Amino acid sequence: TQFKEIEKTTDFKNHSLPLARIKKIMKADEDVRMISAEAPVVFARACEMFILELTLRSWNHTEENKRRTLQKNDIAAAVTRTDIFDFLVDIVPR
Amino acid sequence: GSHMTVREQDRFMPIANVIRIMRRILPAHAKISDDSKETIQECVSEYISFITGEANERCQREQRKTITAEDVLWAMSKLGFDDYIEPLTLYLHRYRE
Ligand SMILES: [Ca+2]
Repeated sequence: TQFKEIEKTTDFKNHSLPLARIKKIMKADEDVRMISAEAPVVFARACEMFILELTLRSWNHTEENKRRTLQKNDIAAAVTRTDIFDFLVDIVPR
Repeated sequence: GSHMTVREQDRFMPIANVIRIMRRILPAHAKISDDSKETIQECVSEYISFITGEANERCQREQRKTITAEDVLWAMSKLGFDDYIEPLTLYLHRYRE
């Protein structure tokens, strides 16, 4: 996967996912004590990249089956083939 | 069998932001089922917890209390997100300028 940044008028920032909500998701692990303010900043772009790749790999399976609607079984196929997505197999079994 | 749970909204990214990203990488008239929208939104939270846990575990081994941006990139790399590291590192470095 080749990620690339698009410099672009009409974006207020360089991310579009809420830092405060990222922080709450990291804090639900009760073993997490303290979080630098920079860590959610990293995750806000990392989550966008992860969403793009998982969506694209799922859509590859959609097109393979001659469909124009992304379905949950397409996500399941993408999680099954992509080694870095192995941590998701319980989340999307099929 | 089965039992019930509550799906708390403050434990996931807002669905609108997630959907809007998904459509940037899909053809104009592609459709996304309701289950898919929820599933992607769940995978995102799992992704945060997966990477945070790896980073937090090392902090505990090193008796540090604060998860740093560097711990995040180290954990992403240790867990095999190789294509992610250079874009996030440059984004982090420009953020700091
Ligand atoms: Ca591999």
